[PDB]
Amino acid sequence: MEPHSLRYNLMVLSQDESVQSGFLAEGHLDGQPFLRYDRQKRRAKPQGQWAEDVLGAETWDTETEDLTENGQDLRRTLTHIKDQKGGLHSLQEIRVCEIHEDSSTRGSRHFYYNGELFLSQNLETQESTVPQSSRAQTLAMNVTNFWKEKTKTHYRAMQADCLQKLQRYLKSG
Amino acid sequence: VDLGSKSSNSTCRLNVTELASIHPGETWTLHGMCISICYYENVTEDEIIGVAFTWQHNESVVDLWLYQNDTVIRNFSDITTNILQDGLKMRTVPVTKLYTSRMVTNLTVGRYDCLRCENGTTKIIERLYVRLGSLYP
Ligand SMILES: *[C@@H]1O[C@H](CO)[C@@H](O)[C@H](O)[C@H]1NC(C)=O
Ligand SMILES: *[C@@H]1O[C@H](CO)[C@@H](O)[C@H](O)[C@H]1NC(C)=O
Ligand SMILES: *[C@@H]1O[C@H](CO)[C@@H](O)[C@H](O)[C@H]1NC(C)=O
Ligand SMILES: *[C@@H]1O[C@H](CO)[C@@H](O)[C@H](O)[C@H]1NC(C)=O
Ligand SMILES: *[C@@H]1O[C@H](CO)[C@@H](O)[C@H](O)[C@H]1NC(C)=O
Ligand SMILES: *[C@@H]1O[C@H](CO)[C@@H](O)[C@H](O)[C@H]1NC(C)=O
Repeated sequence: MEPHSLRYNLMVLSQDESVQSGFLAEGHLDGQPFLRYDRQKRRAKPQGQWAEDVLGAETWDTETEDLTENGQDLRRTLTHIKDQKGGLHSLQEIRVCEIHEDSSTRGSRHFYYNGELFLSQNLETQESTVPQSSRAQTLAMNVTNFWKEKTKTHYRAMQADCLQKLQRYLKSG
Repeated sequence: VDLGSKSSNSTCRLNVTELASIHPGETWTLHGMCISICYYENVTEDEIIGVAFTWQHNESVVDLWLYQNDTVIRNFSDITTNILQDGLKMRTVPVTKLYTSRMVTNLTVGRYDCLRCENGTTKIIERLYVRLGSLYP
């Protein structure tokens, strides 16, 4: 049996040295969309009949707060990536947690700059992985240095948040 | 042991025997998972907050961890099952969260009470019961 999973996909944008206000976000539960984010209203909302009618409405209050915290963090991170080239630039974070059939858990996050993977972190072990490329290494050094200036607690708390939500959403269905 | 804030004149002496009868702000049960995430607004620098753990199998057996000025000042007496036992402050809102995540075993099942002192009395802002069970539905 395939693992249950909760996946968040957030993206922030910058142009001409300015990180745009707000962020884009979506969430999938066991591979299906369940969450969308209204960038104008600044509200997480249900996506699909199941999320609309089965999940408690408190879901969207919690997700709104959590996405706001995550999205503003991502805006800050983009601000500190060195890139003086013109054009629209993007930073995307994919965050996932899983519960497997043996009841064990997994969790990770992955960062993409202009569509290119440059950093993955295992939220359970704290191990980081950077692709073997000069560009990705530069980006990852950029980001990880900014973060350096409760590291373990920070990463484990992200995993705890995710797992708690996954368990709650699975129960509702 | 004392909880609360000296600067706010809101200190309370913890009596674990009284916790069972306190009405919690929110209360729920997890089967096969022990993740408690308690939400504290406007925590002051000197405020002591924390989490009490009462073992399912003996209501008299109670452990405690405590947090003050963004640091753990007391660990659970047994930390071997701990995955996370620490606080963090949010950036977008003035909230401190206390995280307690542990492996679920015959020794960690029970009641986790997130504590705060208000007007010199012990409050329970959230209570989580933890039971054995399959995480995978
Ligand atoms: C703790 O609480 C119980 C129940 O109210 C009470 O009987 C006992 O005296 C208290 N212990 C102390 C040290 O105050
Ligand atoms: C925390 O303090 C701020 C500033 O004094 C206040 O606006 C807010 O209402 C307080 N939060 C709560 C929930 O008490
Ligand atoms: C809280 O911690 C900081 C160090 O991070 C220290 O400077 C400050 O004095 C502490 N506050 C109290 C009341 O202990
Ligand atoms: C429960 O714990 C108390 C306090 O340690 C102890 O006195 C008592 O014997 C225990 N009872 C059982 C049945 O384990
Ligand atoms: C709590 O446990 C951790 C890990 O063993 C240790 O580093 C820390 O000093 C402990 N804190 C206290 C106040 O006992
Ligand atoms: C308690 O759980 C442990 C695994 O954490 C197991 O090895 C042990 O046999 C259990 N003991 C009892 C009496 O349930």
